Amino acid sequence: NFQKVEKIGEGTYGVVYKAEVVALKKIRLDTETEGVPSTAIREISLLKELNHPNIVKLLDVIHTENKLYLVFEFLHQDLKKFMDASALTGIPLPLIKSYLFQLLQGLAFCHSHRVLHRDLKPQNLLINTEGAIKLADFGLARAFGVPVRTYTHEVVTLWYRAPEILLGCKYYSTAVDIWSLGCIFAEMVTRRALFPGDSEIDQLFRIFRTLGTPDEVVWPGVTSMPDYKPSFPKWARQDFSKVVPPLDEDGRSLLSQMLHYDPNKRISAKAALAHPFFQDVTKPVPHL
Amino acid sequence: QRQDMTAFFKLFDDDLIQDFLWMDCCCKIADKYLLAMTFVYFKRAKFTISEHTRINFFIALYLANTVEEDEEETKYEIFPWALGKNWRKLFPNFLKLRDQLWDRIDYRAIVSRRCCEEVMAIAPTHYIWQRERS
Repeated sequence: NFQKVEKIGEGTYGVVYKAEVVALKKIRLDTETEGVPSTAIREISLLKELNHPNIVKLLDVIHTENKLYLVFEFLHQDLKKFMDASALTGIPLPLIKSYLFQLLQGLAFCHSHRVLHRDLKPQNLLINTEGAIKLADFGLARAFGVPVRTYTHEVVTLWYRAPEILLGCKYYSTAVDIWSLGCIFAEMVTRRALFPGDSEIDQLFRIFRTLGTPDEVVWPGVTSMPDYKPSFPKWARQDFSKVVPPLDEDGRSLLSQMLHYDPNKRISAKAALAHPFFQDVTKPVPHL
Repeated sequence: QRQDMTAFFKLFDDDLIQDFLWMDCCCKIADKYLLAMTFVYFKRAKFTISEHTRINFFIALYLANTVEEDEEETKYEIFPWALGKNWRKLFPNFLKLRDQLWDRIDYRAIVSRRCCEEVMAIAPTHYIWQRERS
């Protein structure tokens, strides 16, 4: 082993310390059982088969009888503490475009390897000092290759939760991940969260207010969804001058396809890389 | 590939195992694919002919459900069959056995669909492979 330098954070997942510099993650065992959480198992089992420059690298796994440490590569800070620090100065478009580009590459790698992330929040995206952004925290992630599996609707903080899950429909994949980045895409430009709801019904209403209340010409099977009710107030759609002003019209275009109501006509990851929004894409270094 | 695949199937000649499948009508914990994954786990864990005990079968099946099934409660019904009717205080030990099997396979618990099909192709007309889910 080596020596811990500082405690970065502490949540339900466990405790991450900063300890060559590595991120030392201790996993919190179950109360009744003294056993490894299902989430911890998925995260490690997945990260043991995912090797990509835009995905956090699992370096080692220390298993003992009462402890379990996960050694990751160290990245200096997450995206949200970065967005907060740029909240006034702004985030330069070349860096935004660079970040979104990298995020889509890591995501396309996952979806082509049949893996859902199911937690694409700003706080789960780590950045370093050389212009790179990587996906992390695969605790709610899973593979979707095997047919007829049971899925859940506890997946991601409401703010980045796709409407298909909020309306309680079963059988969802990859589309929901793209929705989350769509939200992060907007949150990088305007510097503030796009759909900040306090409940599931509220989250839907914030989405409806911004993107218009869904039709069956926009979303073919929207009215036969388990948690749809005709009571839903019908709002007109605002468009992305009034919603996300600093975006050009190739920018608004990609964003509109990322926030498409119909999951089946929602834009994919590999495809999003080939959008005309990435010709001038470079790799600028950020200010930390 | 292997020829000696029944290293796995003589588990399905056992009395309580055959009843365990009978309990699971619609294959919510012992799906045809989950039964394929448990074999994958067996050879990844490099199990000898000695180690094909039913307790090892159950910790392997529980692991498969842990990885591939989001509904966490359903897989709990393995505890009685694997521990007895004092399972309510024995299952922490069961779960700990799972953690070493997961350790033994070097944490490689993810099994692709195509890899399941491969083990289902050696003897595809066995009755455990007609445990489809609808």
